[PDB]
Amino acid sequence: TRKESYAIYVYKVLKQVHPDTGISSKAMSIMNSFVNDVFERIAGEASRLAHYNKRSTITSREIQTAVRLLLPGELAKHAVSEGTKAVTKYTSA
Amino acid sequence: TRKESYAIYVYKVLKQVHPDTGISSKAMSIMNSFVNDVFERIAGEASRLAHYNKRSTITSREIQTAVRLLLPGELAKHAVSEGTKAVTKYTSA
Amino acid sequence: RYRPGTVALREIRRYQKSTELLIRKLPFQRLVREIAQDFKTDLRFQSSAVMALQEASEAYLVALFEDTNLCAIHAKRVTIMPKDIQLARRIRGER
Amino acid sequence: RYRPGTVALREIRRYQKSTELLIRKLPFQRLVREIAQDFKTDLRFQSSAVMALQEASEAYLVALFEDTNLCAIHAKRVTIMPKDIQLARRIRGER
Amino acid sequence: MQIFVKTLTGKTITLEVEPSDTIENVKAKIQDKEGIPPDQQRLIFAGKQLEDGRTLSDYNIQKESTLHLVLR
Amino acid sequence: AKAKTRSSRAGLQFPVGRVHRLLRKGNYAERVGAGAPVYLAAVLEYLTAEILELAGNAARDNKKTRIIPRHLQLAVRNDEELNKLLGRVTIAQGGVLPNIQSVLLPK
Amino acid sequence: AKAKTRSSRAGLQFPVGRVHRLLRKGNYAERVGAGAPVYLAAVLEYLTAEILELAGNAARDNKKTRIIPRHLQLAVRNDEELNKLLGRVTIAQGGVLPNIQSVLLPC
Amino acid sequence: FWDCSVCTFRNSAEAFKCSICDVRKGTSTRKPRI
Amino acid sequence: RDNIQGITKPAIRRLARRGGVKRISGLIYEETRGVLKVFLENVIRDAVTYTEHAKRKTVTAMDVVYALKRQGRTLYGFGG
Amino acid sequence: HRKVLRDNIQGITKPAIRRLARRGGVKRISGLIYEETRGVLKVFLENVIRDAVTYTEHAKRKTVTAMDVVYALKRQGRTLYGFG
DNA sequence: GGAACAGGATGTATATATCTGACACGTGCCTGGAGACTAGGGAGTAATCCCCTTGGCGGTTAAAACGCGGGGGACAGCGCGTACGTGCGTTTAAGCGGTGCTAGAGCTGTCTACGACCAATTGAGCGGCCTCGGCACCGGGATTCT
DNA sequence: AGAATCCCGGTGCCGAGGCCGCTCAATTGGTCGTAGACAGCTCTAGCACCGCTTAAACGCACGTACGCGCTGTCCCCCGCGTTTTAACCGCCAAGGGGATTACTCCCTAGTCTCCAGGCACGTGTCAGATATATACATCCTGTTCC
Ligand SMILES: [Zn+2]
Repeated sequence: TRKESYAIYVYKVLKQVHPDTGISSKAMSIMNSFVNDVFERIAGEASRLAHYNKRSTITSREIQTAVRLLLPGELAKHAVSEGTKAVTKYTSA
Repeated sequence: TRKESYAIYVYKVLKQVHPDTGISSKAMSIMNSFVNDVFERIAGEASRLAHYNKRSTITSREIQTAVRLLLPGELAKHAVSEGTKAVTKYTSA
Repeated sequence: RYRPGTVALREIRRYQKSTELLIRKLPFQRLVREIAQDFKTDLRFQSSAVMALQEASEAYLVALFEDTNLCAIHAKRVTIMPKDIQLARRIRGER
Repeated sequence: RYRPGTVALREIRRYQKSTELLIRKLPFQRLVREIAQDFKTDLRFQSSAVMALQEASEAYLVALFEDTNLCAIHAKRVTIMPKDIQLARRIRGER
Repeated sequence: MQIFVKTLTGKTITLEVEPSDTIENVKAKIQDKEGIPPDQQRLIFAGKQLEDGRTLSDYNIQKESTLHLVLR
Repeated sequence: AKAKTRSSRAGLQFPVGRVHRLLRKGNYAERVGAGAPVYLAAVLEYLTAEILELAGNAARDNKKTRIIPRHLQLAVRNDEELNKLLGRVTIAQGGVLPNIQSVLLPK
Repeated sequence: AKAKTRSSRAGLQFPVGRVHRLLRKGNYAERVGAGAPVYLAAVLEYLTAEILELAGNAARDNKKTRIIPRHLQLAVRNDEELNKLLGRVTIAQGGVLPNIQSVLLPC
Repeated sequence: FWDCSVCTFRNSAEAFKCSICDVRKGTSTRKPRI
Repeated sequence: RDNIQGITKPAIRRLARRGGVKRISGLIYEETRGVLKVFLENVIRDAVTYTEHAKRKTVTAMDVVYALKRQGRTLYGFGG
Repeated sequence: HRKVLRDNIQGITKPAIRRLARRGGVKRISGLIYEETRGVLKVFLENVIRDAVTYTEHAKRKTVTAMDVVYALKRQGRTLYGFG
């Protein structure tokens, strides 16, 4: 069967940042687990926030309050910045 | 509008375990929050377990497994026995 | 005149047998508001909100003081000093 | 002949700079199977399962040892004892 | 003309110098009022490790300049 | 047909129907089995009865005939397994158990 | 109808479509809005970029070209904020940061 | 070159850790802290 | 301004006495002030962000106990 | 086919515990640290194994998996990376 | 001087009166829970491939075990002087009770864009192969630390 | 003097990354039901105010006891060498069950109708918070016999 992961995507990110740097299998699995765990925490937090505000839908606002909850300080600031610019680009497109 | 709680049920249980024992409103609110918290923990663990086993249903089996995972020792044992007796009595009707 | 420590133990007994709030609620509320302008200005706080705040604050501080007492007595002393404070916080993982 | 302490410090540096496993694989696997003998019977294990188990045990024991070293220096000592062990576990919240 | 030196813990020291004094003069003054010998001092201004034999006017150090001190 | 509640069918005092409603409408899973709410109501009832029984003994012990959060805190913290279950739980107006170190006592 | 991927539309290397599918089938909410997977993919891409950049810098400070778990642990434990995000984490073959209490070294 | 954030020394493009104060490189967006 | 100084030395003494401590050093009081300030900072930041997402201007006990539940320090008796 | 095996937790040996302390930054080790470490290590494994085998019996399997190990670890707040 | 004891002062449980505001009980109702029936997918059940796990054996050691010599660190007694408990008088403002305004939380009608479902598709992502370079391991200096 | 570790260069090997084949699921587009965005209205609890009383904090002194060196001791971990032992790697074989596919069946979401259980509301009444008085348990110092 097909087993999904983030291998290609994380590899594209690595090639974007450091062109000549390679990645090992164990570190690659750590990367996949990290992305999965952050996805789980963030999306679960968004789900709970939508539940508390009696909202049945998850939107960019819920995701943004979730990242502002979970990521501290500077990480939250720049994560909101990059996400907002990505959303504006997607809506313009 | 109505704001539901476990007040009547907790009062019934307290009266059935103690024919002559009153309760205060603050302690009642503590009891309601406790019941909600335990419900949240157990049901969230059961939903997680069903998700991880590629299962889309929560039944008595994953509820029992979540109970055994959460409750310690003979508390888990007694809770499991009570749940099994209740399920047997309900399905025997 | 009682020898030192006797009144301290009497205070320990009195406050362990009792559950009322040990923090002056008006100063605590003013402190909470002071912290509050740092995030959003002109906020309105529920009295129950500040009550739950001070309940949790008192519980966290009393647990921290219990752990500090354990640290100090492990250091074979009966007087706590703030080195026990950051030791307890580091051990707990809060810093 | 080296004075006691220098060899220990060199060992500390080497093991902090290294990342290999520190518990023998077969004894740890036999310990895991012995513990598993009580809950279920005729259990089988993936090799990665006991590997991840050993990783967890290594990390938890290293964190506990660091914590107890901090407790020991807090008590004006450089040698740890189970009093330090129990203090660290109690304040962490397992005892 | 005063200059300001920053340490690694955020403690700021004030020195009274002139542009004509050399870097070793600043190091000796730091040793005098703080006990930090010139061999322990590494001075950064405008992204440069100030060489001991040169003077302040070479590095264009003006009044109330921001100086970084590193000890090793 | 005559109405008969699922709690009565299971011999439970807890709201099996309400538990099922919170299960489906709380979006824990996209299908919920029929036996799942009964088991959950049973374990909730047992836990509530246990802690209330402990607090009832505490209330009777201090000759007070009404359960108070102080009794609730004594009940949970004097029980090892309930304390482990509620280690991270803070009780309002709960206080702390009377406990000082023996070496803390005067010599 | 020429198809352009949502990841290409948003300028993201992360799979917006796969994230949307996981959000739906992961039953976090009854329905999932359109902007949420895009925002989530951007956040994941940012965090991946940070971790990979720090790990690569750590590796190149060791004159090596492959990022390994030791490098990842060094990056995570050397960034204070990423450490706060990752406090309860155990990394396989992570090792520990080199640090010794100053009291243990002679003066 | 990149300038340091902690000690502000003119590190070369190949220096991924600072020469004297020994701090790692940060992003152009986020700079290191004390 | 500086209303953390309103958290009084007798209040810290009472809290320590409830904690079961006999002898209190001088630096304990403002050390406790500092740790209390940072703890309240974290809790208030989470609760105020909850109120922000709620499109509301009144911070409620519900939001604050939800922040407490997030921080691993869950509180009973105030709803939820 | 699998004979029971008693008296094996002495395989966590004194050099191994010493090496662990050396990694943890511990300077000097007393006599009872080995017995203390072995006991707490057994307790940690016992709690983990109980959770993991509960997962396994729920899955109607007989092979405890590295996945289930991470399952129980994340349940305990001890989440582990690189294993799935 | 050191151990034992009596008595005064203080703190506190115990014996009653009270008045009181929350607590438990009676009630309207309505909305959520229960009974009937459908259907369509989730899941139980049977058969199979073979992946991987268990068991074992032969060397080869790296590592564990044991014993010895000894210097270093835990521990106990000492002394001091400094910081903190204890008590008392004073000063501050916390808390109680009431009033008042209203900003804002909460409930309601609407209509609309926003997101689930379904059909066709095609390219992206995953499974498998091939190669070469990055790193493990090898050895000889050179430097550094004890 | 002697041991540990970095710097530099050779050799190998295996697995990381690039390339080919496939297939399935993400795109595109349309439809349609509805979640909520918004406007409107209501009332309530939250902020601000006042004054009074007294509980509690501030400040001061004073004794005192304990935190912090300082010392000496002693015994006990630590480093080192020898012995031994079982861990590890590579090889073997068996088969257990992990995982997969197909069939079917039955169980729960869903809809409709009905109906009564729990929630909002109201009110008497008693658990207890408070007050007063007291006898007993604690605590401490002054006095006395060895
Ligand atoms: Zn620098």
